[PDB]
Amino acid sequence: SKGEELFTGVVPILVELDGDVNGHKFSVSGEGEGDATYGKLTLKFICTTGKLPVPWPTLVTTLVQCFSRYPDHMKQHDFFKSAMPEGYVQERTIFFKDDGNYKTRAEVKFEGDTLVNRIELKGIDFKEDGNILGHKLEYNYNSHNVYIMADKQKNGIKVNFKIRHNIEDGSVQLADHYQQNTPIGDGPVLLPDNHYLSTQSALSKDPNEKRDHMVLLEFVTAAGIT
Amino acid sequence: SGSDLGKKLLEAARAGQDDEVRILMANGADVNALDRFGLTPLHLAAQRGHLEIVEVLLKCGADVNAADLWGQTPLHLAATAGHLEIVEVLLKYGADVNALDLIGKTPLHLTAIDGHLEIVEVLLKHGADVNAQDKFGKTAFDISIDNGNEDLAEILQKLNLSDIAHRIVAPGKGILAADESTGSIAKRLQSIGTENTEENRRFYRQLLLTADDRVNPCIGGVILFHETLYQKADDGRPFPQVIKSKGGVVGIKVDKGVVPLAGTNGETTTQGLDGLSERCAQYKKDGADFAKWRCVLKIGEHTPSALAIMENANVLARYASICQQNGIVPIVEPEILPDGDHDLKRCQYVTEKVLAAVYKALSDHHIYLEGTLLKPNMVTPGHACTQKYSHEEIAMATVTALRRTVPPAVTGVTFLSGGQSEEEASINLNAINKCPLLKPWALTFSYGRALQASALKAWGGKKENLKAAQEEYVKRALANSLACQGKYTPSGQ
Repeated sequence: SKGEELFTGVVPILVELDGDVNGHKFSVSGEGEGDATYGKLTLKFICTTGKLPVPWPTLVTTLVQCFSRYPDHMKQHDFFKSAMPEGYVQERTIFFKDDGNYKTRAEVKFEGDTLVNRIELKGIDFKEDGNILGHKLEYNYNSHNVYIMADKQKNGIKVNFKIRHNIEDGSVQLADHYQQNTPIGDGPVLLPDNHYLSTQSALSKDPNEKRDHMVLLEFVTAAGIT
Repeated sequence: SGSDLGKKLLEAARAGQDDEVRILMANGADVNALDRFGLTPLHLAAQRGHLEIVEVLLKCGADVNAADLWGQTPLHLAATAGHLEIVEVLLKYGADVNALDLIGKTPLHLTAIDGHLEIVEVLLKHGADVNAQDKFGKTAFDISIDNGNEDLAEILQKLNLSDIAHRIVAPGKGILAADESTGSIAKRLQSIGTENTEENRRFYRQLLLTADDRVNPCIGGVILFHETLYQKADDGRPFPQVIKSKGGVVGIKVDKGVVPLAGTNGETTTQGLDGLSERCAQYKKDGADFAKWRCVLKIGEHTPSALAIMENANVLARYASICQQNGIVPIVEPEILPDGDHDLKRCQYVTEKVLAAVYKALSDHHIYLEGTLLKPNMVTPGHACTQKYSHEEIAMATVTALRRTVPPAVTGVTFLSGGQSEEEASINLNAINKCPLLKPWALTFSYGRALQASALKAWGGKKENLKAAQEEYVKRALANSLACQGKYTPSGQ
């Protein structure tokens, strides 16, 4: 593809998040770098508000997800690098068991040389003593599989994947995701088949910072056709 | 112009301005600049690929093991984009080879995921961790297979499977054979005065393992059973977690019974071919690095002929084609039962015919000879023979019969007891190492009866005789450890 040649080297990534749940206004502004040749993600999320009500491990698979390492025999089944540098509207609606639901809307596009993306996180109807809001989960994120399907109705890709989170009691929490990527431009857009990738994230802290943050280190590596 | 010396230094090291780094370092700028991310200029000088910039920062006082917020040392970025001349410079000033980031992956794993060829051989020369794990439990072998590498999925495994053999047949250690199944331990535990229960079979194996600490450098490998690995000790620690903690390798018996042939005269085979690909993926995670493939061979009027040799030539090669793709070291044991009556001129003739077809099929099924072990039987006459021989004539024909078929690529060659006496098996072993012949391989002991004969008669079947049964095992462990080196003098034994 013509858009895959623009991801050669180090490209700066700008994270611009602004959500509002239960009347609590919060904004997350982070920055870092990326690599699409070998699949390396290096970001540093900085909470500009302070005390974030929603947990951190539940907001990992949000932005980026475009610097993946695709094999030599899977270059024709790409969608994140096909709408470049036009961009695509990434809309998701994360569900849960018996709690609430999320509603994000990302616009992964370039403005010259730095990847700028804005997400308007919405969603109401939550609890005050469950996993969300109340600090009950731990600070760890294991590996998960992301299955990518296909769609030929509204010209897009319907990504469906189910992950899980940990706590401090012994239960198992299951979540549902319904990602719908819609391109912006009307140029050459490829149509991938069905394949799954990998996710090797890593969360830590930083003694040289007083405010809340999240040191994320994710390693994305593609596999094959399921 | 001269303000912010740390911000302007990272800009020249990122793009590759060689005419701007020397000017900043000649005035009075900090070589270890720490901005909002704590990224030292050494990372940008090795990630993009500029060897000239690295040679200047190292001659001033830059930290080679400077960890940032993600714990990524500059050694990781030096071997990421695909550069060889940069990694060879950082390894000369004393760098952290076992660097661990947030997950805990050594720089050796990054050379296999990307696609490095000559860079992998550089990290294995100074000394890197072979069995390096992390939070996910993946080493440098279960990752390169899913990627699709040819010079990394077959060459890197040749070093991991061969390094374990050096800690088994080492001059001083040995192999403890103890894989008595349910159809073999009941015979020895019948004429003594005991029975065959689950408690008797479990307590008997704990006496030879959990004992005195003077048997650690003398025992390198312990052969167990599939049921033994699923049992724990009385202290609270599993069996594999005790052998590897003192300096030993845990084994497991994988071969089953025997199957008689058709139209022969007592020729049998070894069962254990089906389901091999499903058992190697589980025994490796438990702590088993080898096994024990025992066969049944006898010498009669016409056995073996032109059928038992060809049949066993393919079974011994097919087993080594699956265990090497997981992490199990195959051990070929061409045991020949000295049945009937024969002299040294006849027993040696049969040995040269069976061993000639062993390594013949190994060169076809792609078998790494420098990472396998062989357990051949001694050249001893039959029990019905009337002509006696000394200890020097037996060891003379034993070494000669092995140098004709066994290639020098074998790490170590072991032996068996031959069903003889306990003391006789230790005297004939010392005469083999004292033979005036150049032996390229190593020799050690690997008995399966003489190493535990004294610990069975004096044990009885009670609980107060635990200190009396472990005392006889110390004398047998030190006697066999000296016969493999050439300094064994039989005093009062």
